Amino acid sequence: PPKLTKQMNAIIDTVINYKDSSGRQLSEVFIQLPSRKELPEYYELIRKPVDFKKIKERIRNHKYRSLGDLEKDVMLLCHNAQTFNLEGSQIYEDSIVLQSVFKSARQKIAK
Ligand SMILES: O=c1nc2n(c3cccc(Cl)c13)-c1cc(C3CCNCC3)ccc1C21CCCCC1
Ligand SMILES: [Zn+2]
Repeated sequence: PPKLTKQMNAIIDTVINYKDSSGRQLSEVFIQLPSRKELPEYYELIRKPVDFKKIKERIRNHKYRSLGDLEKDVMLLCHNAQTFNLEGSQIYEDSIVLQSVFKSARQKIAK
């Protein structure tokens, strides 16, 4: 794979694998969106749905021109989680932590 592809895969794999001090993998709920037929209410509220599987697809298929474009999709995923899920819920808080994990992984891997 090209250098940018390896860097993006390392960044997103770091985010997906991140665990809190209890050993819980925070990305678990964000890997795969519920289907439109099972939870249409999600798609009525969230204009541009995205999950980590879709971000991995966009890295795999060379859709992100820059790390800024990848960051935009990660921040969109976290924005969608905060929009749909209750403030203070574990999912909402986890999405805030993952925004920080992404920024840290990006700085470490891309230098
Ligand atoms: O914003 C999200 N809220 C949610 N999800 C998400 C999945 C991927 C990305 C995002 Cl950004 C989300 C999400 C994902 C699931 C999966 C669907 C596939 N089978 C395993 C479970 C179930 C439920 C959800 C919520 C959280 C709980 C309330 C319903 C919606
Ligand atoms: Zn390729």
